[PDB]
Amino acid sequence: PQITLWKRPLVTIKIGGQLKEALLDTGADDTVLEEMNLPGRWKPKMIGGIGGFIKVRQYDQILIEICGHKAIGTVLVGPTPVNIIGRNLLTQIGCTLNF
Amino acid sequence: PQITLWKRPLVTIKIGGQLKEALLDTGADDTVLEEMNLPGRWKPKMIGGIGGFIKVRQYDQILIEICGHKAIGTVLVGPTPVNIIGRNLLTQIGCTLNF
Ligand SMILES: CC(C)C(NC(=O)[C@H](C)NC(=O)OCc1ccccc1)C(=O)N[C@@H](Cc1ccccc1)[C@@H](O)[C@H](O)[C@H](Cc1ccccc1)NC(=O)[C@@H](NC(=O)[C@H](C)NC(=O)OCc1ccccc1)C(C)C
Ligand SMILES: O=C(O)c1ccc2c(CN3CCOCC3)c[nH]c2c1
Repeated sequence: PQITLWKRPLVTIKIGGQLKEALLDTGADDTVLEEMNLPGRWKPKMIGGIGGFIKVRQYDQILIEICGHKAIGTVLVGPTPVNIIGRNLLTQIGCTLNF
Repeated sequence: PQITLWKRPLVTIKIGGQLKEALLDTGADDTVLEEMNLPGRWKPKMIGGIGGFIKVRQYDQILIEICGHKAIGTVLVGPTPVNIIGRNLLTQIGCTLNF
């Protein structure tokens, strides 16, 4: 699709059989989910943002379907009020910015 | 312009007759720039991101050009690590996501 930005660009995603929604976020290097139970052991990892820095949980090789497009990569579990799809997955679905 | 997302979607902007660089950020509701003097009155405002909240100065009706597209709107100024163009100005330049 072609998504305008008058509201937040939330899209439906599918991850481990569950439907969730998430934000297509060109300002995120990484993909970050709030709760999602991803299976097994995770690596600790730091990320930053406008407020400063926070510890999150890194899981690798995670399959998310985004609007029907399959993407496999790293997914962080962290304190975000919304699920965030970052550039690491946006690139794999062929997502571009256009004006 | 079509912009891919294998690296950060950084672009040249002009604001108060200065060239700067700033991140096209579809996950930001608002536009936040590094401290600079802008014309007219500001009001205090707080905004939230990763690692918490920061205090910014809000200016209204600021002219900004993004790759030669004029936009006029609200620009927040404060201790951001990166200049951010959010949805409030991305819609004005006709910026869309496409996959
Ligand atoms: C999600 C993060 C991984 C993302 N960070 C990155 O990609 C960073 C730079 N990469 C990174 O950490 O790489 C690893 C590394 C290791 C450490 C040192 C350096 C590098 C991020 O904070 N990116 C943001 C832009 C950014 C880029 C670089 C530096 C600083 C800011 C927005 O795209 C992204 O959309 C966030 C998502 C966000 C929303 C809400 C709170 C938590 C996360 N929006 C924002 O930070 C802004 N918020 C908003 O647009 C509206 C106002 N806020 C909001 O609704 O807040 C609600 C609220 C706040 C607090 C708690 C509860 C809810 C802001 C730019 C205006
Ligand atoms: O530039 C400043 O001197 C300045 C000083 C104070 C604030 C505040 C205080 N607030 C406003 C919103 O509610 C909570 C706290 C925000 N920006 C600010 C900027």
